Amino acid sequence: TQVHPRAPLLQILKVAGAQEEVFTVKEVMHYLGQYIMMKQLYDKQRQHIVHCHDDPLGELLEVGSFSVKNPSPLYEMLKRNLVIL
Amino acid sequence: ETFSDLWKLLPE
Repeated sequence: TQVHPRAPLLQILKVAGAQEEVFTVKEVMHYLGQYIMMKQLYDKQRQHIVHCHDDPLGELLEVGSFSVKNPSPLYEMLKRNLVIL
Repeated sequence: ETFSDLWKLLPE
């Protein structure tokens, strides 16, 4: 299934290197991972924790941090920011 | 261990 990210999410994916406008959810997850990795938002010591306060990703997630093992804010963000084609 | 390792385990 193909999705079109809303502008603010699309901005983030492009920072992370995405050249597409339409994505699969798998590709969106790939580029979010890339973004977090590139911007070094993960906690250095406990790397399942992602600190996104004072980053545009935090504005989309509406949270200052999240755990890769408690990913619902990520998924809820994607629900708000992906239009299914 | 590493963020990359952990991110790969996310259910899509």
